[PDB]
Amino acid sequence: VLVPNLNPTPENLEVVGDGFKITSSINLVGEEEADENAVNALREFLTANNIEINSENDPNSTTLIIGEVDDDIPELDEALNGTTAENLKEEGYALVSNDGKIAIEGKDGDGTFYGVQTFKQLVKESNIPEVNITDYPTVSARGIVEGFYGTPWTHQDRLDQIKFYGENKLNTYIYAPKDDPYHREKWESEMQRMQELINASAENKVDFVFGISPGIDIRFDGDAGEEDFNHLITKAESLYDMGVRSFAIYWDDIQDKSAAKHAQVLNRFNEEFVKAKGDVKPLITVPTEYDTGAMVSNGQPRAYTRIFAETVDPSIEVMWTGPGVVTNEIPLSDAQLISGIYNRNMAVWWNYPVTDYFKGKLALGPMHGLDKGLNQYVDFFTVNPMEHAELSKISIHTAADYSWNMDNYDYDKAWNRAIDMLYGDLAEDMKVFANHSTRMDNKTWAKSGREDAPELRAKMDELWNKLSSKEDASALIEELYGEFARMEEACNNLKANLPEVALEECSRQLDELITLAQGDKASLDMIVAQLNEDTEAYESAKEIAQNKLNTALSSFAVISEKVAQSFIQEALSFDLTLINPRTVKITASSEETSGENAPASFASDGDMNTFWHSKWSSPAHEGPHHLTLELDNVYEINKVKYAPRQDSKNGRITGYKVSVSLDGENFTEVKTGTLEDNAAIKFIEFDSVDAKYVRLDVTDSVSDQANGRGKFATAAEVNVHG
Ligand SMILES: [Ca+2]
Ligand SMILES: [Ca+2]
Ligand SMILES: [Ca+2]
Repeated sequence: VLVPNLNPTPENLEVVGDGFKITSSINLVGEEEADENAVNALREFLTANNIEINSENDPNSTTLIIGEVDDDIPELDEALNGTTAENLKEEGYALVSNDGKIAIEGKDGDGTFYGVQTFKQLVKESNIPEVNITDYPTVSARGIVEGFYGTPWTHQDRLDQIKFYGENKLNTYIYAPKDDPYHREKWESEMQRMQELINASAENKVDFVFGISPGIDIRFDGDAGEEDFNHLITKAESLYDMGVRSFAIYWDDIQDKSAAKHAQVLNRFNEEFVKAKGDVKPLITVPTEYDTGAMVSNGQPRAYTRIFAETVDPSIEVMWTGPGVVTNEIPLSDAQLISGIYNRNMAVWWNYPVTDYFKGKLALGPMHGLDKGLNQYVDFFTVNPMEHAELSKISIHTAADYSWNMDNYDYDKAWNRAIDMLYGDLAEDMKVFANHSTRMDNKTWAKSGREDAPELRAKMDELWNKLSSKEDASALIEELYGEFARMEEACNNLKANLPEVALEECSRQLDELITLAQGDKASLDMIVAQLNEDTEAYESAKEIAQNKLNTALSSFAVISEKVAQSFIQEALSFDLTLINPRTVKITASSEETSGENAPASFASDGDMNTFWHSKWSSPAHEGPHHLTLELDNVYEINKVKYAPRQDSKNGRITGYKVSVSLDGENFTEVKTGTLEDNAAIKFIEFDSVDAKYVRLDVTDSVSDQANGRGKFATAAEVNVHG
């Protein structure tokens, strides 16, 4: 048997044997001395997979040994054979399965728990492979930061997430926001709701962090003043009695922008609580300026960050989002900049998959853009999730592999492992849907994540290239039709089979991708209709394709803007029939550069605003004027579009003489005529004919220059069609 899909990926793993089958009843060794929470997770796993534990010793059955380095078990070390956990760092484990004996050794209590979750992933229908493993995390504090606007998570969503973190090896969870009666507002009747969260966090080796956001109405001056300050600590002390070992004070929105007053609250709280108890974990906080753009300028730091960094105690943890609030990448250079200001290892608030800024689109991509050496300056990782809790698991899954094993991380593969595991048989169909909903961008200040459906985008671009170059795309068109049908097939089967927990969060988004897919089908119909010269079917398909986009742009759900949605819009703006540049080598009789930058290049530029002008500066070239367009390859053409200078009358072509050629030296003729004097774009139409050089000899032009008739020649755009 082979190694199943693991998460996170262990540091060291090697296939020593083939594999063995697990017996229906086994015997466990080392329950009493081992971690209590680590065995509880293992005991129920055996119950769920129909496995029982023997009361007395049995040589016929398989033996599962578990414990710590602290514990002195002669059975465990013998089953290890040259393998130890003492050489590993905190929260590390060492798993070894060989010849009906599975030994697991952790460094401490936390480490042994993560050894149990690897055993659960290796076992597939009671068939565990034979491999030796030595493993340890790259980041110490890995987890989630619940801080999204809108409707908060429910209690059953939270409890489900706690268990999900432990199995995928994550040890942090921050409460807040949002509008709890106690956190911001008024910071027995609601004791249980918070109590159940802490007890479950202890069972899954996760440090429960309590958040506080008093910024909007906190006071610094006065008695009270001290009274508010005294009334800070007691709020936390109640939770310390409930079992909370981590606390935090947030400044994410404050307005009252005084770093000396914010640090005063943090620093004295660091003395009167976390060091005063001896129980407590280090203090966590978020300054008012958290993004590098708002933090530094430009850069050495702004007025706020200078005072804040130089006041706050080095022991305190500080969170920052990156180059931006919702930014694409976090390069190591940015990490060096922020960490240099604070002179400590910073904590990260990664805003993905959080969709509180762009609620329409879902975020189902991996950890994209983060530098692989981020563990150097950062030893505290947290992500901001979506308000949709079930689907937030896919990105969090990728967060586990990044934070734990950073140097070997691969975002594309870790993404595929997230969907394969969380869905099972229904993974491949979900992959197609999630593939289109990864790139977050509100077309302004927020953008992050992996690009949507790139493979499909390259092919879409490949279609417009081969359409605008005479080339036959029958093979590519056939594949596209199938690709858009695969989208509609996957989205429907998902709708017929998803657990509501998931279905209710993405029901509108499944209907959206289908509407786009159908539009993409209707888009190819137009392209086929243009190649077959079936204008009736073209307009009929155009009727459908336009409606799908209109219903898509009206519908609340948003998905695959760049790829699936934009493909419909491109098929509507495609002429073509143009070819179209650009492409190639426009040349002219005379051009202006000295007086104004308007050379012959701007004649076939594509930009409607830019124009070409004949040489009017002294010594001026007063015609006869002519444009000569070089074609990329020979093309059949039956229409020459002329867009005259819009802003000015100077040099409008009111008389032309178009010629064609295949060598560039010997031109012929195709049409001679005049054009009505105005700013309207003229279409010169003649019979289809192959050509590699398109000439436009000007026989008449006008201008507002007294006796400037025929002295000048200006063209905003000149290009051929066929
Ligand atoms: Ca112990
Ligand atoms: Ca939409
Ligand atoms: Ca132009």
